[PDB]
Amino acid sequence: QLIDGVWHDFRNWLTADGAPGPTGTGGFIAEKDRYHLYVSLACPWAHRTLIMRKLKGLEPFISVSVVNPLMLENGWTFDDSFPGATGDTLYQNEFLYQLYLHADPHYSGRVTVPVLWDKKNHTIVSNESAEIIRMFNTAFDALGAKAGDYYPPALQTKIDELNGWIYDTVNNGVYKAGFATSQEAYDEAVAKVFESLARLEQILGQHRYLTGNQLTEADIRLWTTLVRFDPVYVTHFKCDKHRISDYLNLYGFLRDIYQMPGIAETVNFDHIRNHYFRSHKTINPTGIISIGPWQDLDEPHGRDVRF
Amino acid sequence: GQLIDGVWHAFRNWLTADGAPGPTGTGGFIAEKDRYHLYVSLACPWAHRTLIMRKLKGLEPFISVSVVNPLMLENGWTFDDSFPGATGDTLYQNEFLYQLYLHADPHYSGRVTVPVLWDKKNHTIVSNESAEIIRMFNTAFDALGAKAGDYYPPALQTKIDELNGWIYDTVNNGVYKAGFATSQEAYDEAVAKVFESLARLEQILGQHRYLTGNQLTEADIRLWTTLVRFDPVYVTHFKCDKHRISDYLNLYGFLRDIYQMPGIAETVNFDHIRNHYFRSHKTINPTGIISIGPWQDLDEPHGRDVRF
Ligand SMILES: N[C@@H](CCC(=O)N[C@@H](CS)C(=O)NCC(=O)O)C(=O)O
Ligand SMILES: N[C@@H](CCC(=O)N[C@@H](CS)C(=O)NCC(=O)O)C(=O)O
Repeated sequence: QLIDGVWHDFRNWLTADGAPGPTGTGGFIAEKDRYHLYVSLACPWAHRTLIMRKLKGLEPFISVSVVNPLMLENGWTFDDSFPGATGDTLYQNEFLYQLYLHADPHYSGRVTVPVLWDKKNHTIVSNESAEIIRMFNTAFDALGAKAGDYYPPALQTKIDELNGWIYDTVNNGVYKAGFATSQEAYDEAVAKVFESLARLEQILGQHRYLTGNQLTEADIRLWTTLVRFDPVYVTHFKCDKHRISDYLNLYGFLRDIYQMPGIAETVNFDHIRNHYFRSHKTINPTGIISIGPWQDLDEPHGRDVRF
Repeated sequence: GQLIDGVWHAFRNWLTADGAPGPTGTGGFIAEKDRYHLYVSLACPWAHRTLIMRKLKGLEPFISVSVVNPLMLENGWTFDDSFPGATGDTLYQNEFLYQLYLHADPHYSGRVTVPVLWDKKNHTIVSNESAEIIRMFNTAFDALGAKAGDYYPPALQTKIDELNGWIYDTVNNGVYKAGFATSQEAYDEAVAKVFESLARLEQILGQHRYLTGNQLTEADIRLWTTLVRFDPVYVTHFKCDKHRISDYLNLYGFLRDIYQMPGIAETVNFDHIRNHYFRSHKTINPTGIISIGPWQDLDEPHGRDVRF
């Protein structure tokens, strides 16, 4: 935590014309060589932002820094000793909270990934992943982004509806199971996880993706939890009733997005498993990383022909 | 913890058909009714072997049982009886299992373990080595009406010993070595050996019904007590999570085959087992939360009685 500007223990919109979005300030016009993502490869929220960058072909426009997977007493850090942890490749800060202080040195609240950072004004555009992926969706189209709209008007209300119960019962739902303070809270969170997986399995037996045969952001947001579920949540958070590999549709959906060009390289299981097992000392005091459930995400899925 | 000079912070006699000594300890523990008692936890795979052998060999009329409480906390095993199927000390109403050890030796130094084979006549411990208790049970009551059955018959002894040796090292104890590992390197080497032994067992149990052939032996029993705990506990709690027993055709068939033999299911209590491991092992599982647990159904028919 950061309390009135020191360490104990941002809702602007990037926009095609530079007009402010529906919250925050304006002056964040889309353009090359200006904007930067600070992420962990471990964090499913930050991961959404990396997936949207690959699908929208934003590599030439958005540079990236990867914080160390080990999130200790200092929160996220720029220690660069772990492969694919890059350091702060902008200012070579040492701690993520530094970028936050630089933007607002009386800042009160959490120091989270991802952060969308403006290299021109040295400040933070956003640290809301749900909104960063909406920017990436359209803000660079005129500049040459790849075609695709992952939040198109006709699906927005279905999308928002999905995002709401997936966030609560699945994205966040695993954390509620894993960090439950009591048996009773654990039972209730984990039951909800699995009751939602069952509902998802049925949806994904009707068509390719959650809303039908188009890929949307609701898919992406589900997917970054799914891809972490067998390697971490099953054992580490004790969501162990079934593995994603036991569901015909969820596992096919897992593999279908995994195998989209560019997506696999966004997935670093070393960061993922080191982060969760070694960082959560209140649930895993030993810091031992489990060998982890067997799976093979490269096996053909057939969901492209089936649907 | 453990007992040091009689203070809370090794028994190797043999019960025999004629009261002669076994290869260790002293003599005088002749088989007979109303003399011998087991103290067990329903959670403990080593204590479970002695419950299974008691059923297979029909020893209920000879051996009475107390079940300690599944929660092993600051006092070691206790006779708190607030848990269903925990019985208290149905002989002396002690408080703690360690009191039984102190009675046998009032300045005892060592661990206080289940199972204990206890002699009601002389108020002492016959044995607290499960591997030897099952061999006593196997033959010592045979002239008194034990059901026919030899689970360590002369012709199979070398094969059974060779199996027990690696099974014990890499699977019965191997899951403990993984779950209690102190470093990543030691966890890695232990969990690797668990799954390597499971792959080899899966190949064995694809050739015939049981480990040595078509006959059940004590090597099967000893394996089985670890297998029956593997999906409910070891997979998550000890991080032995690469594969579940339910993913292996032959191990899962063999797990169900023994489960479904008359008398065996009543020896299995998943409440004790899950409560014991998740709730007692604070160094591994500080919160004491019991995971919902990997899905399985041990009642499904197995086919192994005809397949081979
Ligand atoms: N709403 C934020 C959530 C991001 C978030 O919660 N990130 C976690 C990663 S799991 C984090 O950086 N936590 C650091 C902390 O809380 O100290 C988003 O959507 O981006
Ligand atoms: N070799 C003994 C060991 C039995 C054993 O280690 N039992 C564990 C039960 S899982 C125990 O009572 N542990 C208590 C302790 O070590 O403090 C046997 O085969 O019976």
